[PDB]
Amino acid sequence: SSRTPSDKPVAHVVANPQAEGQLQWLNRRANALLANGVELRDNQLVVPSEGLYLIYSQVLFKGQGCPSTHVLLTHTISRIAVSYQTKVNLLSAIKSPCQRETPEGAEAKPWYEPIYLGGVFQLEKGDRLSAEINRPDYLDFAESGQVYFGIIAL
Amino acid sequence: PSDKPVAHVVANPQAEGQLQWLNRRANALLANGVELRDNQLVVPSEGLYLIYSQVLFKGQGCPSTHVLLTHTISRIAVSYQTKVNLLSAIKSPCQRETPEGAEAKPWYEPIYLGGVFQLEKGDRLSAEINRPDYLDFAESGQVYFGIIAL
Amino acid sequence: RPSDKPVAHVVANPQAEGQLQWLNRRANALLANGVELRDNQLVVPSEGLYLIYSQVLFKGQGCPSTHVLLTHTISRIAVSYQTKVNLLSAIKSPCQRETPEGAEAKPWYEPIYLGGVFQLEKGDRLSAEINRPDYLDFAESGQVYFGIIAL
Amino acid sequence: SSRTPSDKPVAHVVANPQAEGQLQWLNRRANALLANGVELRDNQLVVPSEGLYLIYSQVLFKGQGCPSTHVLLTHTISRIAVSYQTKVNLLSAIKSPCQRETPEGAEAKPWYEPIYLGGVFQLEKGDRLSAEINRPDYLDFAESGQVYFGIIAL
Amino acid sequence: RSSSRTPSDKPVAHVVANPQAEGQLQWLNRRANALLANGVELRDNQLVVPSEGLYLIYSQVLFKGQGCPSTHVLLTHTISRIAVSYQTKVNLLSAIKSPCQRETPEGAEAKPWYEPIYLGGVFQLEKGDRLSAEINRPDYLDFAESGQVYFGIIAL
Amino acid sequence: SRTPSDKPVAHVVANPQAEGQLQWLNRRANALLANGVELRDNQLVVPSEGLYLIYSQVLFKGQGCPSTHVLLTHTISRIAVSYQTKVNLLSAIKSPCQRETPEGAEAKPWYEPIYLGGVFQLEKGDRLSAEINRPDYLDFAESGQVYFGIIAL
Amino acid sequence: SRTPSDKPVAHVVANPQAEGQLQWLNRRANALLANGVELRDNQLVVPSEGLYLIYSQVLFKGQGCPSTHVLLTHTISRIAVSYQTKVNLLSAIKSPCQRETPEGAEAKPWYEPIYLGGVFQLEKGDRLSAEINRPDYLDFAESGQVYFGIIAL
Amino acid sequence: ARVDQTPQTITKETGESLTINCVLRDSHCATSSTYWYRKKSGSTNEESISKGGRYVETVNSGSKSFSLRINDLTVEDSGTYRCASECQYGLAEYDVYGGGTVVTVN
Amino acid sequence: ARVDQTPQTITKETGESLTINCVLRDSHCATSSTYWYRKKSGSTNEESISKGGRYVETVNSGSKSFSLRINDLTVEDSGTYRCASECQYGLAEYDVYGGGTVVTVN
Amino acid sequence: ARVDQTPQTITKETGESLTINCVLRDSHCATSSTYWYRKKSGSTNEESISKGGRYVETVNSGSKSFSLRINDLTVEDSGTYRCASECQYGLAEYDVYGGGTVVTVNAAAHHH
Amino acid sequence: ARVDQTPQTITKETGESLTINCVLRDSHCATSSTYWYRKKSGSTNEESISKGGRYVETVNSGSKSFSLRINDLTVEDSGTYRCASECQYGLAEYDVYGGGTVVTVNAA
Amino acid sequence: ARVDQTPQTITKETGESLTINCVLRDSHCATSSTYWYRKKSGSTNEESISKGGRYVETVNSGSKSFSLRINDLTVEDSGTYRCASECQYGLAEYDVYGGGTVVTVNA
Amino acid sequence: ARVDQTPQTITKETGESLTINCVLRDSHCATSSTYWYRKKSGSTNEESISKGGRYVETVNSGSKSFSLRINDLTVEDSGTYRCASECQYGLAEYDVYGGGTVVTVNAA
Ligand SMILES: [Cl-]
Repeated sequence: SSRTPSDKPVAHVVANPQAEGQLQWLNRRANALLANGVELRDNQLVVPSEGLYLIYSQVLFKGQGCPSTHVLLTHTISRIAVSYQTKVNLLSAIKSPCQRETPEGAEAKPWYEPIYLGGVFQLEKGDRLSAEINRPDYLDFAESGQVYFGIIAL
Repeated sequence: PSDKPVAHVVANPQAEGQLQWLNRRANALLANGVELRDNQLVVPSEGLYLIYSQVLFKGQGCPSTHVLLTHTISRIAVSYQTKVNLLSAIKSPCQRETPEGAEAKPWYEPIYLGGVFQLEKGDRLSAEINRPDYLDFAESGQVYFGIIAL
Repeated sequence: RPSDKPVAHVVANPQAEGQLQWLNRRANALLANGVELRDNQLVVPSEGLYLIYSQVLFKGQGCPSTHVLLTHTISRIAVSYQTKVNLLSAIKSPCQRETPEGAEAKPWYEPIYLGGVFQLEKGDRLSAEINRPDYLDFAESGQVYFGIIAL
Repeated sequence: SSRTPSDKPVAHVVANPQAEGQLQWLNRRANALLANGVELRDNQLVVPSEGLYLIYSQVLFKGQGCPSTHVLLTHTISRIAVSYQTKVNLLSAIKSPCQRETPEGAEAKPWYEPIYLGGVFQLEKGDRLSAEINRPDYLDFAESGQVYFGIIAL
Repeated sequence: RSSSRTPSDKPVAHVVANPQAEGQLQWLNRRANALLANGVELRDNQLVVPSEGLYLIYSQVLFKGQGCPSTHVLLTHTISRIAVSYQTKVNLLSAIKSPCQRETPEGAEAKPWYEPIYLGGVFQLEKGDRLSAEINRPDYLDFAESGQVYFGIIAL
Repeated sequence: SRTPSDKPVAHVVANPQAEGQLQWLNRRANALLANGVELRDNQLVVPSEGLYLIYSQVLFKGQGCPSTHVLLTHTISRIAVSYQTKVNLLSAIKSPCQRETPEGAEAKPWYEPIYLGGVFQLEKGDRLSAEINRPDYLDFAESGQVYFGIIAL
Repeated sequence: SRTPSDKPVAHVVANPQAEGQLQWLNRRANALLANGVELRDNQLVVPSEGLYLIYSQVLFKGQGCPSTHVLLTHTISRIAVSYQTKVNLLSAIKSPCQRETPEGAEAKPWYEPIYLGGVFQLEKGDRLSAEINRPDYLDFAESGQVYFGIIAL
Repeated sequence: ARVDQTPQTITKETGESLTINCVLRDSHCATSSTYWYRKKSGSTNEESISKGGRYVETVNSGSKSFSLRINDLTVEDSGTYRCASECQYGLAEYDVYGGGTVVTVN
Repeated sequence: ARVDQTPQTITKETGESLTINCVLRDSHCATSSTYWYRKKSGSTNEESISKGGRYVETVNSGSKSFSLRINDLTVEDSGTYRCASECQYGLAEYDVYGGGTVVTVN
Repeated sequence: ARVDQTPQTITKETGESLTINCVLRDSHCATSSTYWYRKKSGSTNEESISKGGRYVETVNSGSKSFSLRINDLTVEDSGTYRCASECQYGLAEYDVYGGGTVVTVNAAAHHH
Repeated sequence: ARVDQTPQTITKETGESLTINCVLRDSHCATSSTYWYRKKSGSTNEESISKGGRYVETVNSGSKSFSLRINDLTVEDSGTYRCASECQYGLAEYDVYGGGTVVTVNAA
Repeated sequence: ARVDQTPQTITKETGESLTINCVLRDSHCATSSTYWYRKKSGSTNEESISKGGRYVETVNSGSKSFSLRINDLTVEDSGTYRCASECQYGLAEYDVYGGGTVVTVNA
Repeated sequence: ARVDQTPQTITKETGESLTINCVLRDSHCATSSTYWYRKKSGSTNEESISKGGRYVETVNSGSKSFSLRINDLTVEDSGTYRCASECQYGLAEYDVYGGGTVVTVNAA
């Protein structure tokens, strides 16, 4: 059964916990939404109507000890548009979790570093938004809403 | 005349080791039906809301082992009356190197969470952290928490 | 995943046939937060209240007619008093009759356990010892051990 | 009214006196404890949190005569860990219950032999400890604190 | 923790009214001495027969009122069947009872009355038939105490 | 017809167009009489010795309560091959009108149902009968208000 | 004799010579108690676990109508080995004396019967007991008017 | 938790019957769209148990509870059984699961 | 009468710690599915306590008894607390409850 | 079991909006080739609902689930709605369906 | 001890009233959680006596004493009666019992 | 057994090549900081095998296993060959061992 | 849409075989007069595929559905493929089309 209608293109997808080493976006979980025309194609959100949208995403990175000094974690929301068919970054962040260190004599030092991105944009019909990370081997989608990604038509 | 339920609460600075939310402060909001009950925001109407909160952690040194700073926004609903996390984040502030008999090095680590969710009438939101002894409510707008029905 | 405080639980070496030697790098054994393992001696790293305990299991395949005396003592040498003194000790006679003889079969096992709380100082060397290390049974696991814990 | 606030997982369980010839552990009796997270599943204690514990247990054996000489008395504390899923003995002791003279005639000789075990160990989340004996037909839980078993978070 | 310790079959059901229902007759199975197993499903306060065969159908209801607001009150209790073969509600067992004998407590104050009605019989039912135990006056139900109102079937 | 058979069973219903009579019928919707149980002279004839469940309901209705002081009885009787005397297996009595001819209010229809049920050991050739003392107050109008049946348990 | 038959069964009837009390009897004509059901302290003891059919009827009869509104009860209880507390499985209450407490005479017998039946899961050693609150209104005269029994379905 | 599977560990003998019960705690899931899945010990296939014959399903919409009795148990029925339901309120659509292991000894 | 919650009324001060004990009297209910519920004075919601952190649960299946210790007590912890359990024998499935109220003064 | 249409019986009020969700259980069927058909109560003809305007379709290929939210409900929108999808593996090509009924009740227009 | 049943042997007549008194000696047990159990002579089941009707219970929290008066005695009320209490201090929670026998003869 | 040597008692005349596998069962032991030992004709003591050389070591942290391929097989000695690893969790520090017999004849 | 071309987006490798299926939804179009067209990306010529060799066609007149399996794929066979059919009922004559794109990637 259903209740009050509600509208606007909406999306809040959560990572698949059962995906091992990859970022699969899901909507068929408790506090996730995907309605009113928003399509999730090849792990990509397709805008159903032209207007102003709010884009957000969080990624949580965890590693058990620091192997490399030159470890860089990235997270970007990209857009390939119908008018300009090249994927361009709308929101981006870079984070270095390890300042040298490289534990020689130690007992593993688990690090946690989250990254959050958000912005308002004008999108056109058929544009594909994509949230991507460079190292999907450090994703920590364990307990809950630690990794997510969504748009909402404002 | 602005409708839509809204809330933007900020921590009490003169609160001893605790995260107490205040609404009768300069740049804070709690109107159009959202009530702040037992340190929790009560959603007044069913619809789509934007939920966000930020917490700033400060410490005067890295003690023993690792501290985990967590920041989570929970929802206990009338339909499923158990507190479940909507947004969560964890951060380890200390990259090992505990002060080896030298002097301290104050660290700052903030954590931000935000997202859109469907809430029903009577749902209770709460923004919470595990170590209220590392809260830095010294300045204004360093720790806050709010919703708006979009 | 933190730590605690000075602690130790060392167990005899099974591959030291006919000798008592305490080991720390073995399954379910501890020696951390400052306790040192010297020449079968534990060195207390801090002044305070400690719990000292040890168990020994004696096993023989025959009963001699010498009234065997099995002893087990935990000793302490302090910086303040440079002499070996017993803190905990016990004696036990395992064989009562006049040897198996007629029915030559005496697989006997007899354990002894010791425990107590003491105030120990920096540099004190504690030692758990037995008088007849030829009947020691380190055949199975955690049957002979010795340890301290800072209360 | 429980006027005394106190913590650290602790347990001191005693054998069931009304349990024929079996070792069933009880906590809802006089001076026995089971609190702050320690669970008793199947005569097994479940460690509620990772840390350093002190483990102890005593068993008192009584029989009404030695008919055969084929009796070996054991008392063992075993541990099944999440890291190594095999039951290993933490503390063990063996005792010869009948020295000799195997009562030939006019037996009528109740014999008593106690065994005590204690030591300090590191336990992890979910570790299951069990105190076990070889012949639960020699259990003497008739008096008071003659058989017991417990852990304490130091 | 424990385990089950008996095997048994034949569709069975003995559902009892919800005490926390106030003025309605909602059937429950998740209560002490009640059964609903071996295929019988309860949809809209209706039992759906899972297999064709001969069943024993029974139900009891307890009516209680603390006064008669009229001398013309009628209490009824019926078990009905809508079948896949003939999709019309037909009564299988029915009973009527008149609770107030020329009173409508006029010359005196209110007075608590109790009146039960019981139904039982054997019938041949087919798969997918929807049986319903129904009453016309659900405000006089006394499901306070124990097994005072119930409804069940069992495959013989 | 699609499914198997079971065991001696009977569920007979009163005839609605039989005024002042408790005529039992079996060729009527949601009524059964099969696997050897026979309905002869308003009596069920047991086809095999064994344990049976005997049940019957009667609905009494009247359109006024005089002070006649009427006693309504409902009994299931048994005439067995071993003991050829009618003995009651299940019985109940009920007084429907405890008044003194209500003067002011007219009509005021009273309804009283009665149910009987129990398990008994019956032999071959036993004839069970459901009977009422006053078939002049019987309400055999609507469905399943009067019935009588056995089932081999 | 004749057919073997099994299935634990019992149909016990009231003692007619039982003043102000409900004593259950088993050795009287068309009454049964065999195949493991034993009768202890006016209680039936279930001999084996399974699904049973439980029933009981009691007939209350009185000559007067005192104490404004008197409440007559009849309940079947179960004390199980798993949970050693007497709990009601089937229960019913009935008010026999309508508001109007007779004023003027002293003779007018009322009749009220009460019947209970249901299916329940009983285990080894369960003790069922059928009881009423007023053993001074019992009609243990006549035929099968008061009884109590179980049968394993 | 959303959906509560009660008999989490059952151990039966060949030729008997295990009953697994699930209760809904989320009032948006329907007692109409229930699903059952078993994954036999040692295999990487979660199979969908079908309702008919040996697999009996009992549903009560009032208590938002369903059960799954499995009869004629063999030794090939050793695995982990989960229940499922389809939930829907407004713009939200999701499904819910439980957990519980079965081992049959011969 | 199926579960006996022993501390029926407690009055503690802010900061202390209350323990609530429940004992199973029916041998068909399992200590593997124990549940806890609080209803805060002034709210119309029975909330379910999550087993973890401030809420520690100790169970002994031998005695069919479980407990719930709550530490760091506030005045927001004043309400009626109940325990629960899942029972299953033959064809029967049911649940059990108790009762007991808490008030904390500041 | 090969497409699972979830809201089987729906009853909405005139002027509202119902969503029907279908989940693919055959991992060879494509969420790109989805089809919708409604059959109005009492008439015999399956008409194909077109994707646009009042009929909004939400698809997620990751979980292989698609839905059909219908707005502006009238009383002429009472019928049996089914979803469909086109499957293709090796040398095999097939299609799949579901089932679910809608009844819309009128508003009654209050007269003063 | 911790609980003392006062009348260990009672012998009453059909139609009478027996009182069984229990006094708590352990100051951790609560007179609020009182329990009564009957085991009829010859039976191996301890049943739980339900406080109500024929069973009247009198309790005093100050002296830690409770009693159990039974009215309308029959011959089916003859058995071993025990009282019980739920004790709980800081981290400890336990229960306590007593013992005391009743035999009822008929009036004939 | 905390460490599982699969290839054990064998008699391989001088000249052969086959890996001896050890599998870690304790999740606290590391695939790194590992050392290998072979006996001395099974008469006296065990030798401490050095790094590389005539000995082959295969390590993979994903499978928590290390191996020893017997290359350049001459007649060094017989006996029981053991593998070992350094394990350490929190306040605990311990090690694990193995065992497996090889017998070498000549032409 | 009268006639439904099913595989809308395809990506296969050099040396493979793609099957393109079309189902008729207009009951007036015939599976006897079916047509196939390929249009290479970057070309403005819609070419007519001939039925034979690399182009195998499967037809079912009962289901009014036809397919086109294409074998020995090269990298020059990347383009938009359409299917067609000619319909006729009364005084009516028309044709129908679909839509679906192919991309093939090379190798070394
Ligand atoms: Cl547009």
